[PDB]
This record gives sequence, C-alpha cells and structure tokens, in this order.
Amino acid sequence: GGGQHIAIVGCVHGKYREMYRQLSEYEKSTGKEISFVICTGDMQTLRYEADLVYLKVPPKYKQMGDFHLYYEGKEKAPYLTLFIGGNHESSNVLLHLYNGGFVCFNMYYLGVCSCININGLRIVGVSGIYKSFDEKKPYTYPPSPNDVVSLFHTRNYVIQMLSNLSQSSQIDISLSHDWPQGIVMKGNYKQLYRFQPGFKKDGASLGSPINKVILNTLKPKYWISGHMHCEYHAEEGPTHFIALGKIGYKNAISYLDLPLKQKTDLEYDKDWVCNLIMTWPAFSNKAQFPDLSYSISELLSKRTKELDKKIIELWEKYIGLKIIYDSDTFDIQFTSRRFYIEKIYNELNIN
Ligand SMILES: [Mn+2]
Ligand SMILES: [Zn+2]
Repeated sequence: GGGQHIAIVGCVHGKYREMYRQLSEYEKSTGKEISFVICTGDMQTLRYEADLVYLKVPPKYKQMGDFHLYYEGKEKAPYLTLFIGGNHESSNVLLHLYNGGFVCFNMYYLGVCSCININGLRIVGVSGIYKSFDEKKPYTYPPSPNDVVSLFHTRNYVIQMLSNLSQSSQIDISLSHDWPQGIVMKGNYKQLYRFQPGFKKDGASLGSPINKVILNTLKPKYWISGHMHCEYHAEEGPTHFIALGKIGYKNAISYLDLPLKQKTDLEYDKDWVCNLIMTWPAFSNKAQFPDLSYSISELLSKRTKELDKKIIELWEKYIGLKIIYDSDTFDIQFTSRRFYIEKIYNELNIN
C-alpha cells in the first residue's frame, strides 16, 4: 500500500459547493487523490424549508445553505464525506439518525457518537457542543421545535459508550466539534490569544470537559476539532490535536497522509457494534433515551470475547458490516436500525 490522503475539514456552515470546489482544486494542483473527507460539523443538513425550525442560528442570518441541492440530487458529493454534528444543524434529521446514517449520496453521519472503520483505520466521532445544564438530559423523540436549543448539546453518556474502544487496538482518529477542554494550553496559546483575544478570558477551561475525558481515555493518534474558526495544533502525549477553521476562510481544510493499512470500504467497527447492542436496555424506549435508570457502564461490563463473536455474526447476518446507502426516509431508518439492535440483543438471551 502506498498511502491514503484524507481531507480534514472544520466547519461547513452550509457551504458544500465551495468545500468541494476547494477539494477538487487541491487534487488538480497536487495530483494527489483524496481517499475520503472528514468534517467536524456545522453541517446544516436541511432537506427543505420545513427543517429551518430545527436550526439554531439568529433569524437575521438563518439560511438553507447548499445541502438541499445534494439531498435533491442536483449536486453530487464527489468524495465520501464522513461527519459529526455541531451547533448549526438540522437537528431533527440528526436525531432520526442518532445511530448514524447517510443523509444523501456519499455523506455519512456518525450519529451522536460511534466508531467506524475505513482502509484499516478506526475513527471515533463525538457530536455537539458542551452545555453543562444539558449533559444529563435525555433525547425525546420524535423531535419537536422546542428542542432546537438543546438537541445539539453533547450528553455525558457518550463517555461511557466510547471509553472501552481502545482496549483491543488504538484509535487512529477521533473527531469532535468543540475542542477538548484544556488542550489550548498544549499549543502556542500566546499566538492564539493574539489572533483571538476573546479566548484569553476562558484560559484552560476553553472547550468541552466531555471531549477532554474521551481524549484522555482513548489517546488516539489524532484528534480533530472545529467550531472555533481558527487553526491550532497541540500535542498531548501520543495524540496530535488539530483544530480547523470554517469553509470560506483560511485553514478550513487540511490533509492527513497516512499509511494505507488495508483498502476496505466503510464498515461498522466491531467493538462499537458490541457496545451498541449491549446497551439496548438503556435505549429501549423510543420516545425518551437513554434511560439513565439503567447504568451504561454496567451494561458494557457484561461483554466477553465469546459473546462479542456472537454479536458480530448476528450483525453480519441482519445488517452487514459494510455501511451502505439506505433510501428510506430518516424516520423509517430510526425504526429499522433500532428494530435490528433490539432483535440482536434479545437473541443473546442475557439474563
Ligand atoms: Mn460550530
Ligand atoms: Zn463554525
């Protein structure tokens, strides 16, 4: 294998045509081939004007952006684009796809959180931004316009969902929207505070305590974030932290040149899939989840090598390890995926 060249993108804020133009011009002038694209959020995946109610942007600035052109098939994403949610989202769409999903051709949402595999890499995504008051709130479903202010705040439960994922092998890349709290102090923060003197106020507390815990636990080779509209680099132990800007502005896109360990299509990660199935009982009520009367970490402690093997066989049987486009509406996708999770969990016959 020669190498894979991965585009990493900060905030999109609805500017898809422009992003893809810049990516194409990069290929043209470098002769390099982009394998795939990863975006750190503000994806604004509004299908139609009805979704505007779920986008938290001041009314004077609120627009559709470009997404609907891709949803309708008038434009077509030229690269496989993997993304997480930020603070400017069609949040209803994302909640229907909380277990991940393609929003249109070549655009795959990682859900609230998940790990995926592509070309031998394991990639973790953590959606939203941090708000302390909401970190223990459940999601209520179906979405309603009242929830526009809260749907995009990162829940604490993602830490328990994700923390065992580096036990069998290291995570190559983790993605979040807001920065891991404290990582500002591990780069050229002085230089940063000249460009952005508003950040000085926050000092070491700038960013998400949830993304901090995850970074600490998984210690990925790379952690990528956006949201702040500036470039930044920091080293935290074995983790290279990279923060990226916003499309239309400088340093919105960068590129990772990584070994091509294997060439494989996009797949569900086996460890993640075991975690997803083993936590079904906390996610049993479609109208309100998770149910924190259950303990997620208690649910996960029941995993064994032998039982994980069974989970994967059933997942392979009903869903398949390859992540593939689904043309059902997102509400139907919510039902279908949760149907198979539940069915697989129940076949395990766990006491
Ligand atoms: Mn943002
Ligand atoms: Zn942004």
